[PDB]
Amino acid sequence: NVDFAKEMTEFTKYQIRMQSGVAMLAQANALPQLVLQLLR
Amino acid sequence: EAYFQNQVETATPLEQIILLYDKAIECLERAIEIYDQVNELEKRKEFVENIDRVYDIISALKSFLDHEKGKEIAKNLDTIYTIILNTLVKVDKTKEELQKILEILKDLREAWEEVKKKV
Repeated sequence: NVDFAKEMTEFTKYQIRMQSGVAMLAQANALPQLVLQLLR
Repeated sequence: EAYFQNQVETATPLEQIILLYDKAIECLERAIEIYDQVNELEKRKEFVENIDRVYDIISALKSFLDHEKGKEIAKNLDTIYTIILNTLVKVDKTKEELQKILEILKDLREAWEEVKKKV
């Protein structure tokens, strides 16, 4: 499993590097107050 | 190093995602550092606090996933986060497991960073 995730990541990091624009739509949707709380 | 929480209000949406990784990696590093010391009362308190934060952050990052426009990046991300989340709640999770999570979070954070400097 974590080995699986690990294998994924070796690929996925390339997806992000290579599809920047979609990486951002994917992930950069943070609500600012949540981030502030998680960063205490 | 500057207090992370203080950087939110000068952070782009992408810098906010990285700050969350930075924090998750720092907490995960601490939990690994004290994993063997958990027979001390305080060290076990600290350890669980830190696994909880790593969980809370990783579960936040999953909840921010846009599956509509995120496409396959979204789906893979969701898949990696779910494995992390599922490991982190294991009763019998091991030091090495946490190390590999740490390795993943760092590889992913560096990706995010590469995207940052292209922007």
